[PDB]
Amino acid sequence: TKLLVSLKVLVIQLNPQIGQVDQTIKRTWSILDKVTKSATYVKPDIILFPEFALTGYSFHARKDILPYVTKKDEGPSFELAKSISEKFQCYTIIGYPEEDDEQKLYNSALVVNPQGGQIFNYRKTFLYDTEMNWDCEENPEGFQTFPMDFSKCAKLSNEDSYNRDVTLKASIGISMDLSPYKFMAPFNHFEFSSFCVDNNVELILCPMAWLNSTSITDKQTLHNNSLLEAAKNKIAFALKEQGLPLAGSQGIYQLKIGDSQRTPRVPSDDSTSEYKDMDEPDMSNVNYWILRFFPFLYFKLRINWFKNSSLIESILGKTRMPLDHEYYKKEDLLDSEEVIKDTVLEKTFLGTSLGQPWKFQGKNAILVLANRCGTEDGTTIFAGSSGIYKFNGKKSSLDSLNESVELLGNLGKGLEGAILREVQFEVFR
Repeated sequence: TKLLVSLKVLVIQLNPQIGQVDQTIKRTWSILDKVTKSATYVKPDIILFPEFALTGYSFHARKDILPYVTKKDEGPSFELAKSISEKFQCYTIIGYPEEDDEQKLYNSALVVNPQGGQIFNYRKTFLYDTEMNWDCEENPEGFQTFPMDFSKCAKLSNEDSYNRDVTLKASIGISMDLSPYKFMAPFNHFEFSSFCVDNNVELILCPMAWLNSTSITDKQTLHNNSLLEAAKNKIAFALKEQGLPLAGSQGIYQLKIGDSQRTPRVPSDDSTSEYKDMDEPDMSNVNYWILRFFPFLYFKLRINWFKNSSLIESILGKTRMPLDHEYYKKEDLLDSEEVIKDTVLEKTFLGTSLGQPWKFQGKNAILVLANRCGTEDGTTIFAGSSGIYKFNGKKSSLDSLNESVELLGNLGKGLEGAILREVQFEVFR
Protein backbone atom coordinates (compact mmCIF):
# COMPACT_ATOMS: atom_id res chain seq x y z
CA THR A 1 0.00 0.00 0.00
CA LYS A 2 1.30 3.43 -1.02
CA LEU A 3 1.62 5.88 1.86
CA LEU A 4 2.24 9.60 1.33
CA VAL A 5 4.54 11.31 3.82
CA SER A 6 5.19 14.95 4.67
CA LEU A 7 8.21 15.79 6.79
CA LYS A 8 9.27 19.22 7.97
CA VAL A 9 13.07 19.03 7.95
CA LEU A 10 15.32 21.60 9.61
CA VAL A 11 19.11 21.57 9.06
CA ILE A 12 21.43 23.66 11.24
CA GLN A 13 24.76 24.75 9.77
CA LEU A 14 27.45 25.77 12.26
CA ASN A 15 31.11 26.90 12.39
CA PRO A 16 32.21 25.39 15.72
CA GLN A 17 35.77 26.07 16.85
CA ILE A 18 37.71 24.02 19.39
CA GLY A 19 37.25 25.34 22.90
CA GLN A 20 34.13 27.42 22.11
CA VAL A 21 31.44 24.88 23.09
CA ASP A 22 29.49 27.33 25.29
CA GLN A 23 29.64 30.03 22.60
CA THR A 24 28.45 27.60 19.90
CA ILE A 25 25.55 26.47 22.09
CA LYS A 26 24.56 30.12 22.59
CA ARG A 27 24.70 30.75 18.83
CA THR A 28 22.60 27.61 18.28
CA TRP A 29 19.81 28.96 20.49
CA SER A 30 20.06 32.29 18.70
CA ILE A 31 19.62 30.53 15.34
CA LEU A 32 16.64 28.51 16.60
CA ASP A 33 15.02 31.69 17.96
CA LYS A 34 15.37 33.42 14.61
CA VAL A 35 13.97 30.32 12.90
CA THR A 36 10.74 30.39 14.95
CA LYS A 37 10.29 34.09 14.23
CA SER A 38 10.50 33.49 10.48
CA ALA A 39 7.53 34.50 8.32
CA THR A 40 7.05 30.96 6.99
CA TYR A 41 8.17 28.98 10.01
CA VAL A 42 6.52 25.63 10.62
CA LYS A 43 7.47 23.20 13.40
CA PRO A 44 10.15 20.74 12.28
CA ASP A 45 9.65 16.99 12.61
CA ILE A 46 13.39 16.45 12.53
CA ILE A 47 16.39 18.67 13.19
CA LEU A 48 19.89 17.70 12.00
CA PHE A 49 23.25 19.14 13.07
CA PRO A 50 26.73 18.61 11.55
CA GLU A 51 29.53 16.22 12.46
CA PHE A 52 31.12 17.28 15.79
CA ALA A 53 28.63 20.15 15.82
CA LEU A 54 29.53 21.83 19.12
CA THR A 55 33.19 20.90 19.54
CA GLY A 56 35.09 21.68 16.33
CA TYR A 57 36.71 19.01 14.19
CA SER A 58 40.51 19.11 13.80
CA PHE A 59 41.81 17.42 16.98
CA HIS A 60 45.51 16.56 16.72
CA ALA A 61 45.94 14.32 19.76
CA ARG A 62 43.91 12.13 22.09
CA LYS A 63 44.77 14.49 24.97
CA ASP A 64 43.29 17.45 23.07
CA ILE A 65 39.88 15.86 22.47
CA LEU A 66 39.51 14.26 25.91
CA PRO A 67 38.14 17.44 27.53
CA TYR A 68 35.23 17.44 25.05
CA VAL A 69 34.24 13.77 24.85
CA THR A 70 31.06 12.54 26.54
CA LYS A 71 29.06 9.38 27.07
CA LYS A 72 26.27 9.05 24.52
CA ASP A 73 23.66 10.07 27.12
CA GLU A 74 25.51 12.72 29.09
CA GLY A 75 27.04 16.10 28.45
CA PRO A 76 26.54 19.28 26.39
CA SER A 77 25.66 17.76 23.00
CA PHE A 78 23.20 15.29 24.47
CA GLU A 79 21.61 17.89 26.75
CA LEU A 80 21.29 20.36 23.87
CA ALA A 81 19.55 17.73 21.70
CA LYS A 82 17.25 16.74 24.56
CA SER A 83 16.22 20.35 25.21
CA ILE A 84 15.74 21.03 21.51
CA SER A 85 13.68 17.86 21.07
CA GLU A 86 11.54 18.76 24.08
CA LYS A 87 10.93 22.36 23.02
CA PHE A 88 10.11 21.47 19.40
CA GLN A 89 8.62 18.00 20.01
CA CYS A 90 10.91 16.64 17.29
CA TYR A 91 13.71 14.20 16.56
CA THR A 92 17.10 15.86 16.99
CA ILE A 93 20.36 14.37 15.61
CA ILE A 94 23.77 15.83 16.53
CA GLY A 95 27.38 14.80 15.93
CA TYR A 96 29.66 14.68 18.93
CA PRO A 97 32.86 13.04 20.22
CA GLU A 98 31.91 9.98 22.27
CA GLU A 99 33.68 8.02 25.00
CA ASP A 100 32.32 4.65 26.16
CA ASP A 101 32.56 2.99 29.58
CA GLU A 102 35.66 1.11 28.41
CA GLN A 103 37.42 4.37 27.51
CA LYS A 104 37.11 3.83 23.75
CA LEU A 105 36.64 6.92 21.55
CA TYR A 106 34.29 7.38 18.58
CA ASN A 107 33.00 9.98 16.16
CA SER A 108 29.27 9.69 16.74
CA ALA A 109 25.78 11.01 16.09
CA LEU A 110 23.12 10.65 18.77
CA VAL A 111 19.37 10.65 18.13
CA VAL A 112 16.78 12.00 20.59
CA ASN A 113 13.03 11.51 20.15
CA PRO A 114 10.24 14.06 20.77
CA GLN A 115 9.91 12.75 24.33
CA GLY A 116 13.52 13.73 24.99
CA GLY A 117 14.62 10.10 25.02
CA GLN A 118 17.77 8.86 23.32
CA ILE A 119 16.72 6.23 20.80
CA PHE A 120 19.90 5.68 18.81
CA ASN A 121 23.65 6.33 18.72
CA TYR A 122 25.55 5.87 15.47
CA ARG A 123 29.33 5.71 15.18
CA LYS A 124 31.33 6.76 12.12
CA THR A 125 32.21 3.70 10.06
CA PHE A 126 34.78 4.96 7.52
CA LEU A 127 37.35 7.17 9.26
CA TYR A 128 39.23 10.15 7.85
CA ASP A 129 42.92 10.96 8.52
CA THR A 130 42.00 13.37 11.32
CA GLU A 131 40.26 10.66 13.36
CA MET A 132 43.48 8.68 13.38
CA ASN A 133 45.12 11.61 15.21
CA TRP A 134 43.16 10.91 18.37
CA ASP A 135 42.62 7.14 18.47
CA CYS A 136 39.09 7.15 17.07
CA GLU A 137 37.55 3.68 16.55
CA GLU A 138 35.63 2.37 13.54
CA ASN A 139 32.00 1.48 14.19
CA PRO A 140 32.22 -2.24 15.00
CA GLU A 141 28.66 -2.65 13.67
CA GLY A 142 29.49 -1.09 10.30
CA PHE A 143 26.69 0.84 8.58
CA GLN A 144 23.38 0.69 10.48
CA THR A 145 19.69 1.40 10.06
CA PHE A 146 17.06 2.26 12.66
CA PRO A 147 13.33 3.06 12.83
CA MET A 148 11.97 6.54 13.44
CA ASP A 149 8.30 6.78 14.47
CA PHE A 150 6.81 9.92 12.99
CA SER A 151 3.46 11.16 14.31
CA LYS A 152 0.88 12.73 12.01
CA CYS A 153 3.11 12.78 8.94
CA ALA A 154 1.36 10.40 6.55
CA LYS A 155 -1.80 9.74 4.54
CA LEU A 156 -3.28 7.38 1.97
CA SER A 157 -3.23 8.89 -1.52
CA ASN A 158 -6.93 9.80 -1.59
CA GLU A 159 -6.83 11.51 1.81
CA ASP A 160 -6.75 15.30 2.26
CA SER A 161 -4.60 15.69 5.40
CA TYR A 162 -1.50 14.07 6.92
CA ASN A 163 -3.18 12.50 9.92
CA ARG A 164 -1.55 9.06 9.95
CA ASP A 165 1.64 7.87 11.62
CA VAL A 166 4.57 6.26 9.85
CA THR A 167 7.73 4.49 10.94
CA LEU A 168 10.48 5.39 8.49
CA LYS A 169 13.59 3.26 8.08
CA ALA A 170 16.48 5.64 8.55
CA SER A 171 20.25 5.53 8.26
CA ILE A 172 22.96 7.91 9.43
CA GLY A 173 26.20 8.32 7.48
CA ILE A 174 28.90 10.60 8.87
CA SER A 175 30.98 12.42 6.15
CA MET A 176 33.71 9.92 5.17
CA ASP A 177 31.10 7.11 5.30
CA LEU A 178 30.15 8.35 1.83
CA SER A 179 33.66 7.93 0.38
CA PRO A 180 35.43 4.85 -0.91
CA TYR A 181 36.92 3.07 2.11
CA LYS A 182 40.19 4.80 3.12
CA PHE A 183 40.10 6.55 -0.28
CA MET A 184 41.67 3.29 -1.51
CA ALA A 185 38.67 1.08 -2.38
CA PRO A 186 37.31 1.17 -5.96
CA PHE A 187 35.25 4.33 -6.58
CA ASN A 188 32.33 2.34 -7.93
CA HIS A 189 31.74 0.31 -4.77
CA PHE A 190 29.63 3.22 -3.43
CA GLU A 191 29.62 1.41 -0.08
CA PHE A 192 27.30 3.64 1.94
CA SER A 193 24.69 4.45 -0.69
CA SER A 194 24.70 0.81 -1.79
CA PHE A 195 24.01 -0.19 1.83
CA CYS A 196 21.11 2.28 1.96
CA VAL A 197 19.63 0.92 -1.28
CA ASP A 198 20.25 -2.70 -0.16
CA ASN A 199 18.38 -2.14 3.09
CA ASN A 200 15.55 -0.09 1.55
CA VAL A 201 16.40 3.01 3.56
CA GLU A 202 13.89 5.84 3.23
CA LEU A 203 15.48 8.65 5.23
CA ILE A 204 19.23 9.20 4.89
CA LEU A 205 20.82 11.58 7.45
CA CYS A 206 24.36 12.87 7.03
CA PRO A 207 26.10 15.01 9.65
CA MET A 208 29.33 16.06 7.93
CA ALA A 209 32.56 18.01 8.27
CA TRP A 210 33.32 17.84 4.58
CA LEU A 211 36.12 19.83 2.92
CA ASN A 212 36.11 22.40 0.16
CA SER A 213 38.95 21.39 -2.20
CA THR A 214 40.78 24.69 -1.60
CA SER A 215 41.89 22.91 1.59
CA ILE A 216 45.49 21.80 1.98
CA THR A 217 45.44 18.01 1.84
CA ASP A 218 48.59 17.11 -0.15
CA LYS A 219 50.68 14.96 2.17
CA GLN A 220 54.09 16.14 0.97
CA THR A 221 52.96 19.74 1.48
CA LEU A 222 51.68 19.02 5.00
CA HIS A 223 55.00 17.48 6.05
CA ASN A 224 57.37 20.01 4.50
CA ASN A 225 57.29 23.13 6.63
CA SER A 226 58.44 25.40 3.79
CA LEU A 227 55.74 24.17 1.42
CA LEU A 228 53.19 24.26 4.24
CA GLU A 229 53.93 27.88 5.13
CA ALA A 230 53.50 28.88 1.49
CA ALA A 231 50.24 26.92 1.28
CA LYS A 232 48.89 28.51 4.45
CA ASN A 233 49.60 31.98 3.01
CA LYS A 234 47.38 31.08 0.04
CA ILE A 235 44.44 30.21 2.28
CA ALA A 236 45.01 33.28 4.48
CA PHE A 237 44.76 35.46 1.37
CA ALA A 238 41.63 33.68 0.16
CA LEU A 239 39.85 34.41 3.44
CA LYS A 240 41.16 37.97 3.73
CA GLU A 241 40.03 38.70 0.19
CA GLN A 242 36.52 37.59 1.23
CA GLY A 243 36.41 39.96 4.21
CA LEU A 244 36.55 36.99 6.59
CA PRO A 245 38.62 36.21 9.67
CA LEU A 246 40.83 33.17 9.17
CA ALA A 247 38.41 30.87 11.08
CA GLY A 248 35.60 31.88 8.73
CA SER A 249 32.17 33.38 9.46
CA GLN A 250 30.32 32.98 12.76
CA GLY A 251 27.17 34.59 14.12
CA ILE A 252 25.79 35.96 10.86
CA TYR A 253 22.92 33.65 9.99
CA GLN A 254 21.59 32.73 6.57
CA LEU A 255 18.00 31.56 7.08
CA LYS A 256 15.98 29.74 4.45
CA ILE A 257 12.96 28.82 6.50
CA GLY A 258 9.95 27.28 4.82
CA ASP A 259 10.52 28.87 1.41
CA SER A 260 10.60 26.61 -1.66
CA GLN A 261 13.65 28.10 -3.42
CA ARG A 262 15.38 25.17 -5.18
CA THR A 263 19.06 24.90 -5.95
CA PRO A 264 19.92 25.39 -9.64
CA ARG A 265 21.30 22.37 -11.48
CA VAL A 266 24.90 23.02 -12.53
CA PRO A 267 27.87 20.95 -13.80
CA SER A 268 31.31 21.15 -12.12
CA ASP A 269 34.12 23.22 -13.65
CA ASP A 270 37.43 24.86 -12.70
CA SER A 271 35.54 27.60 -10.83
CA THR A 272 32.85 25.76 -8.90
CA SER A 273 35.41 24.72 -6.24
CA GLU A 274 36.51 28.28 -5.47
CA TYR A 275 35.92 29.49 -1.93
CA LYS A 276 34.06 32.64 -2.95
CA ASP A 277 30.45 33.81 -2.60
CA MET A 278 29.68 32.67 0.94
CA ASP A 279 25.88 32.57 0.60
CA GLU A 280 26.04 30.22 -2.42
CA PRO A 281 26.61 26.44 -2.10
CA ASP A 282 29.82 24.74 -3.24
CA MET A 283 28.45 23.04 -6.37
CA SER A 284 31.63 21.04 -6.88
CA ASN A 285 30.77 19.28 -3.63
CA VAL A 286 27.02 19.21 -4.21
CA ASN A 287 27.66 17.42 -7.50
CA TYR A 288 30.16 15.07 -5.87
CA TRP A 289 27.80 14.20 -3.02
CA ILE A 290 25.07 13.42 -5.57
CA LEU A 291 27.51 11.21 -7.50
CA ARG A 292 28.37 9.24 -4.33
CA PHE A 293 24.66 8.32 -4.19
CA PHE A 294 24.84 6.84 -7.70
CA PRO A 295 22.71 3.73 -6.81
CA PHE A 296 19.76 6.13 -6.24
CA LEU A 297 20.26 7.84 -9.60
CA TYR A 298 18.72 6.91 -12.92
CA PHE A 299 21.33 5.60 -15.37
CA LYS A 300 20.46 4.27 -18.84
CA LEU A 301 23.26 1.71 -19.04
CA ARG A 302 21.77 -0.40 -16.24
CA ILE A 303 19.40 -2.07 -18.73
CA ASN A 304 22.41 -3.46 -20.62
CA TRP A 305 24.14 -4.50 -17.39
CA PHE A 306 21.07 -6.43 -16.34
CA LYS A 307 20.39 -7.99 -19.75
CA ASN A 308 23.97 -9.21 -19.96
CA SER A 309 24.10 -10.29 -16.32
CA SER A 310 27.34 -8.28 -16.16
CA LEU A 311 27.17 -7.61 -12.41
CA ILE A 312 25.92 -10.97 -11.09
CA GLU A 313 29.39 -11.94 -9.86
CA SER A 314 29.92 -8.51 -8.25
CA ILE A 315 26.51 -8.70 -6.63
CA LEU A 316 27.01 -12.24 -5.35
CA GLY A 317 30.61 -11.55 -4.40
CA LYS A 318 30.21 -8.35 -2.42
CA THR A 319 30.58 -8.55 1.35
CA ARG A 320 28.66 -6.58 3.97
CA MET A 321 31.74 -4.47 4.80
CA PRO A 322 35.36 -4.29 3.59
CA LEU A 323 37.08 -7.49 4.75
CA ASP A 324 39.69 -5.50 6.69
CA HIS A 325 37.08 -3.35 8.47
CA GLU A 326 36.54 -3.35 12.26
CA TYR A 327 33.21 -5.09 11.52
CA TYR A 328 34.95 -8.47 11.14
CA LYS A 329 37.32 -8.08 14.12
CA LYS A 330 30.77 -11.00 12.61
CA GLU A 331 31.99 -13.54 10.05
CA ASP A 332 30.11 -18.87 -3.15
CA LEU A 333 26.37 -19.38 -3.57
CA LEU A 334 26.86 -20.74 -7.10
CA ASP A 335 29.13 -23.53 -5.81
CA SER A 336 26.81 -24.56 -2.97
CA GLU A 337 23.54 -26.31 -2.19
CA GLU A 338 22.51 -23.41 0.07
CA VAL A 339 19.41 -21.63 -1.25
CA ILE A 340 19.28 -17.98 -2.35
CA LYS A 341 17.94 -15.99 0.63
CA ASP A 342 15.81 -12.82 0.36
CA THR A 343 18.77 -10.71 1.55
CA VAL A 344 20.78 -11.80 -1.47
CA LEU A 345 17.94 -10.74 -3.77
CA GLU A 346 18.01 -7.30 -2.02
CA LYS A 347 21.75 -6.81 -2.70
CA THR A 348 22.94 -4.30 -5.30
CA PHE A 349 26.06 -3.29 -7.19
CA LEU A 350 26.08 -0.03 -9.15
CA GLY A 351 22.36 0.16 -8.32
CA THR A 352 21.57 -3.12 -10.11
CA SER A 353 20.12 -6.19 -8.40
CA LEU A 354 19.86 -9.85 -9.46
CA GLY A 355 16.16 -9.23 -10.21
CA GLN A 356 15.97 -5.66 -11.57
CA PRO A 357 18.13 -3.41 -13.71
CA TRP A 358 17.62 -0.61 -11.15
CA LYS A 359 16.50 -1.69 -7.69
CA PHE A 360 15.55 1.82 -6.59
CA GLN A 361 13.32 2.47 -9.63
CA GLY A 362 9.87 3.66 -8.60
CA LYS A 363 10.88 4.32 -4.99
CA ASN A 364 11.49 7.50 -2.98
CA ALA A 365 14.19 8.42 -0.53
CA ILE A 366 15.13 11.64 1.25
CA LEU A 367 18.73 12.76 1.83
CA VAL A 368 19.42 15.36 4.51
CA LEU A 369 22.97 16.68 4.64
CA ALA A 370 24.16 18.87 7.49
CA ASN A 371 27.69 20.06 6.72
CA ARG A 372 29.62 22.49 8.90
CA CYS A 373 31.21 25.68 7.54
CA GLY A 374 34.30 27.70 8.50
CA THR A 375 37.97 26.77 8.65
CA GLU A 376 40.51 25.22 11.02
CA ASP A 377 44.31 25.16 11.45
CA GLY A 378 44.76 27.68 8.62
CA THR A 379 44.68 24.65 6.31
CA THR A 380 41.19 23.24 6.29
CA ILE A 381 38.15 24.89 4.74
CA PHE A 382 34.79 23.20 5.27
CA ALA A 383 32.38 23.34 2.36
CA GLY A 384 29.13 24.20 4.16
CA SER A 385 26.33 23.89 1.59
CA SER A 386 23.98 21.89 3.82
CA GLY A 387 21.00 20.74 1.83
CA ILE A 388 17.98 18.54 1.39
CA TYR A 389 17.48 16.19 -1.54
CA LYS A 390 14.81 13.86 -2.87
CA PHE A 391 15.58 10.79 -4.97
CA ASN A 392 12.36 10.26 -6.88
CA GLY A 393 13.12 6.92 -8.56
CA LYS A 394 11.84 8.20 -11.89
CA LYS A 395 13.07 7.15 -15.34
CA SER A 396 22.11 9.99 -17.35
CA SER A 397 24.38 12.75 -16.11
CA LEU A 398 26.32 11.88 -12.97
CA ASP A 399 25.66 15.18 -11.23
CA SER A 400 22.92 17.69 -10.33
CA LEU A 401 21.73 17.69 -13.96
CA ASN A 402 20.23 14.24 -13.36
CA GLU A 403 16.52 14.81 -12.88
CA SER A 404 16.03 11.69 -10.77
CA VAL A 405 17.40 13.77 -7.91
CA GLU A 406 15.58 16.89 -6.71
CA LEU A 407 17.56 19.68 -5.07
CA LEU A 408 15.00 20.97 -2.57
CA GLY A 409 17.31 23.65 -1.11
CA ASN A 410 20.86 24.45 0.06
CA LEU A 411 22.59 26.88 2.38
CA GLY A 412 25.74 28.68 1.28
CA LYS A 413 29.29 27.36 1.61
CA GLY A 414 30.41 29.90 4.19
CA LEU A 415 27.70 31.14 6.54
CA GLU A 416 26.20 29.72 9.69
CA GLY A 417 22.43 29.36 9.45
CA ALA A 418 19.48 27.08 8.96
CA ILE A 419 17.28 25.68 6.22
CA LEU A 420 13.76 24.33 6.66
CA ARG A 421 11.92 22.45 3.92
CA GLU A 422 8.66 20.55 3.92
CA VAL A 423 9.51 17.37 2.05
CA GLN A 424 6.87 15.22 0.38
CA PHE A 425 7.53 11.67 -0.79
CA GLU A 426 6.00 8.22 -0.68
CA VAL A 427 6.76 4.91 0.97
CA PHE A 428 5.18 1.47 0.67
CA ARG A 429 3.79 -0.54 3.56
